[PDB]
Amino acid sequence: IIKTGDIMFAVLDTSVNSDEPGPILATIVTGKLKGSKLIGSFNLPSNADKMVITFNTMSIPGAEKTISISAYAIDPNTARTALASRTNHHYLMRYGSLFASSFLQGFGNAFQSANTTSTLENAVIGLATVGKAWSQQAQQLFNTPTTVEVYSGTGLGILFTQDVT
Amino acid sequence: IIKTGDIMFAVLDTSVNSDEPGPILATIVTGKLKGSKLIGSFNLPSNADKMVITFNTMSIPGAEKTISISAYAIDPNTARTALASRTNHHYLMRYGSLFASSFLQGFGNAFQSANTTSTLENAVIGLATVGKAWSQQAQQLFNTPTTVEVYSGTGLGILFTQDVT
Amino acid sequence: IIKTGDIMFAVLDTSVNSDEPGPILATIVTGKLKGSKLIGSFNLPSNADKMVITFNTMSIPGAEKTISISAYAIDPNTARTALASRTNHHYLMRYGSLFASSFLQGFGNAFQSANTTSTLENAVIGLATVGKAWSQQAQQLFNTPTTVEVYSGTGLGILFTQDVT
Amino acid sequence: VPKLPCRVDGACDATIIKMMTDLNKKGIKVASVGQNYLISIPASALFADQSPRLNWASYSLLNEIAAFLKQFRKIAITVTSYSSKYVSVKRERALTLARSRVVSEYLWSQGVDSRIIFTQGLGSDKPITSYTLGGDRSPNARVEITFRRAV
Amino acid sequence: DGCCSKMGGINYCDSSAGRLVCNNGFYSTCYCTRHAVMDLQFLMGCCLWHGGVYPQLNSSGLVVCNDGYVSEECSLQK
Amino acid sequence: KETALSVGAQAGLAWRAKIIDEQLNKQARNLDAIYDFNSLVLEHNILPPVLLEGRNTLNLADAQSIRISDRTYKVAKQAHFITTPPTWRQYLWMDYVKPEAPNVTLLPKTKAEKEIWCIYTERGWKNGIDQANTILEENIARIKEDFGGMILYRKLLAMNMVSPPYVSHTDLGVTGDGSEIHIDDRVLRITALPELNVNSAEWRAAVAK
Amino acid sequence: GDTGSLAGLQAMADSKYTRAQKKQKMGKIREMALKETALSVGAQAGLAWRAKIIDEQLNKQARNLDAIYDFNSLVLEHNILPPVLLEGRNTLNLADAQSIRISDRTYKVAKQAHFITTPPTWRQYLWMDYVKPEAPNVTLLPKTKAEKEIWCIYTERGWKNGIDQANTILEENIARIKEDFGGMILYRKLLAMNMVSPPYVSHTDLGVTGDGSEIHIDDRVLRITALPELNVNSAEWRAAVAK
Repeated sequence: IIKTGDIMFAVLDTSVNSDEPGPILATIVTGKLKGSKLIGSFNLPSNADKMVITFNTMSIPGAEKTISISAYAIDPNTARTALASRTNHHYLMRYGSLFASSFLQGFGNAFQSANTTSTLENAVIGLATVGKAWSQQAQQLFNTPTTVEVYSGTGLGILFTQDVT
Repeated sequence: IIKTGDIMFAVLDTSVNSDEPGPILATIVTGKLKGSKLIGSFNLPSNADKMVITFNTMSIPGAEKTISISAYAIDPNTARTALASRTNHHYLMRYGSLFASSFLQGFGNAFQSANTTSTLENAVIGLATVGKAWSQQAQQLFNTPTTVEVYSGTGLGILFTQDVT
Repeated sequence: IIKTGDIMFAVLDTSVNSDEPGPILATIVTGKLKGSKLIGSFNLPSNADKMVITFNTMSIPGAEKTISISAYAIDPNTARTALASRTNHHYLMRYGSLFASSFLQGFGNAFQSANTTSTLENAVIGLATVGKAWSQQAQQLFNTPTTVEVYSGTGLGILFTQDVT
Repeated sequence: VPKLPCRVDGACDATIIKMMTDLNKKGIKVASVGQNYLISIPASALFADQSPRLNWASYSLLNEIAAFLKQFRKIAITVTSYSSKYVSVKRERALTLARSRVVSEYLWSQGVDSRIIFTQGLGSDKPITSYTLGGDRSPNARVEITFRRAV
Repeated sequence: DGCCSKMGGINYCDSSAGRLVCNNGFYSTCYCTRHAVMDLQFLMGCCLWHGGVYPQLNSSGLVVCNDGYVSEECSLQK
Repeated sequence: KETALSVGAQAGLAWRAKIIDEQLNKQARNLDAIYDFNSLVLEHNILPPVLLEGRNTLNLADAQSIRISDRTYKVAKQAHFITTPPTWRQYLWMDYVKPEAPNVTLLPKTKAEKEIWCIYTERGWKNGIDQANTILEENIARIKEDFGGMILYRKLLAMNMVSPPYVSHTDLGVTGDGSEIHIDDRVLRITALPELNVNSAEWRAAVAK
Repeated sequence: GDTGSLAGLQAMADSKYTRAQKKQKMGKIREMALKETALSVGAQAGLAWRAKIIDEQLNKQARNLDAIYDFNSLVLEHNILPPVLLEGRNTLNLADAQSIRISDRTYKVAKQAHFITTPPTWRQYLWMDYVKPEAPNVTLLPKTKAEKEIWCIYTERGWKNGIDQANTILEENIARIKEDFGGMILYRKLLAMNMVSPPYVSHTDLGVTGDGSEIHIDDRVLRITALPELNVNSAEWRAAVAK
């Protein structure tokens, strides 16, 4: 019997990027459960200010049993559900791509326009023409989110949801 | 037996941003119930002037029972329903992005137009052509709410709603 | 047994904003009921000229029951149904936002137009291009009314509606 | 602390030793061993000559000795009166008895705290000094108060 | 506030006497243990000198003692 | 408006009660001296009963119905055993718990409000004082009742109007099992509860000088 | 104020109390959480520390205690702990009204005697346990000087209370061992007085025994039958005197 929503401690070993869900295993190291482990998955939030881990398939040694307590994880010494990872992955790449494409468009077209008032014309050529398709593709790819990736050597605490027996 | 709507005091340990719903537990430190804990969740208001927490799943030691008294929180020492955090998280970034994109648009177009009466042309180029995509993306992202986050070391008071047995 | 619609006094200790309806409790201090408590919620009026509170969940000490007498409140020493708080929260903020955005639009466009009949051009640039987006956003946000918020240390008078046993 | 008395009311060992020193320098004998206190007072400084009467000025000394006694908890207090051989034995015994009764009465009247007050006088039945020249002036003409402070 | 004022100072606390002992050979006029002899003849307490305060709770102010007698002083008025 | 009256009455009751109780305690020894229970205890540690006396009574029921008597006596409380005499305290002492929480909700704001609040508190405190005094009166009446009843029992017994109580003691030697033993067991049991005797033929009168 | 009724009312007549009441209520809502934890931790620390110190002091002077509590000298002939007796004098009981029951002396058997193997040591009655605690679970903390000071003083009070509790437990154990020893010595005294039958034991013997695989030399069986008890014929009691 495990009290509804008590605290357990485990260590996470298998790291994975927040791109493809997969069975992630944690190892209970102390407390009543010794040598036990727990497989689960994650979710993806709309805003990447945090990252939570879903744990459902609990295995205990000793006997041939497979309980299914579903529980989440909390970061120790932060007392928050966020994950130790990075969130500035792909801001600058797309910002620079879009800005450069637009700048090329403008350079070609404006220097062509201001001809009234040869290598300069060739620069006009390159900028004005290659800007547009690059800019539209950059707008197409601009919506890709900045990912996060969990780490393979971070411990964790797990708050329970239901009881077991 | 608990009277309908009295006051109890507890401590909140696990903090969370007002971004992703998830289980949050508190521990009753006073009153008749001792060692008792409480799981619940939160909601999101239309305006960030306040924040409240939903608490429903009360776990009491002694017997393998799971009562479901639903209750909310009232801030001790303030007696107000708001949550102690920061609420000006995401005003300046969006304001600056919008204003800079607009300024670029205007500078490019007007200083190109005013040629009637090379580096100046290049500045016009950059401003005029990179203002537009940036401005439309800023209008796209401008409606991002400014978030709040509870604290991991703040106590709280709980007012009751119904009775128990 | 309480006469239909008689008068009682009570004290409000928990403050709340008129933004998220929720449980708010008060305590009867005089009359036949001593230490009795009262849970209820508020309503949002059509205009910010007043604010009233619904009181329905009455709990009498001693006995293990929760009657459902519904009643409202009046302002002590004023004999009014309004609320004692501030109501001028968000007039000038939206007025100034809208007026500044309009002034920017006008300055840019008109001072660009008046050229026929560099820093001046740049000011025209900024005004003409940052006025419009700010103006449409201000028109979007101008619908937010001025809210009221009760205090945590105000007493009250309560008129009854129906009888009890 | 405000509920349970931290110390016995109106007591101060510094005051106790101060008044003991003042009595000793005044010359009235004060002594104690273990938890038993004995105080001796010459008869001349208290009574008039060969009479069971109290000198008027002696009331201040009696007042302050009662004040000192008020700084103790006791049950039984014994007072004895000894004098010099003057005319007979019976007369001297009567004089000592009357003196003891008077002083005991005044002490009881004052705010002393006791359950038993014993008083007796003997006269010149047992001296405490071989020198026996003077009469009322002799130091053996004395009044003695004895008791035990318990707990 | 020195119990052994103008004396050697506190030595220890004799529990059988419930009293402090000064460094010089005397018992201080202060207590240390609650199991001593303190001469108090005045105190407080509702439902006093009866079965004590009955543990019941009443919607009104009516209060009773375990002997069954009531106390207006302990109760309120109306 | 009325919290003034309530708190005034409470404070007045508490203050008057504490003052009267401490004054009573200060004037101690004479009280126990006059209310000396033990010397009135009978031989067998039996609390004597209490007698109620009345003189020249008359009751009218209705027309042509009036019943008149000269004297009457009644047994209030039957005699019974006791292990220690009661004292003045169980009749005269009254409890005191000081209130300290005037609920600060209705507070003085304007001058006339302050004045009416002050005067209402004053009158309420006077009410509390007099109510405490009345309670003291009732206590005094009750204790006087009991003492007078005991005295009247003594006097009727002297006048040979009430049979004295009667008791029997039965003694047994060694008693118990191999595990529990008692040296001498004494069982005291009373039989004759004191009561009035209607036979006037044995009544005795006395005359002083 | 409340005690000096009129003075306190005229003091409340000013609005300074009417504004201080809110600023003190806002503190009175919350402060108890810190103080309860302070009392709990103070009690824990005081109990543990006082227990450890008293255990060390106890172990300091074991030898005299061992000498005084010689159960071995009290052991009977056949390695049997003597029984335990309790005696009360001047017993009185008011069962109800109209009837009372008294007696001079009464005697009760606490623990029936039985076989023993080792003389029980005082440690089984006196040795305090001791587990050092190393879990200060401090969740909430004071914020300003006032709450810090009240926290400190409440921890001190908790330490005091823990010391008191430990001392009381030690005293209770002392009382228990005292009454056990008193019961044994009382049994010895009464057996000298010739008022209690001595325990009676029989013994049986067999020589060699067993099968061809298991054998024993001398199977001796000792069985105690007549348990000690109080007699009822007081006439046989032999009196005692002194000089």
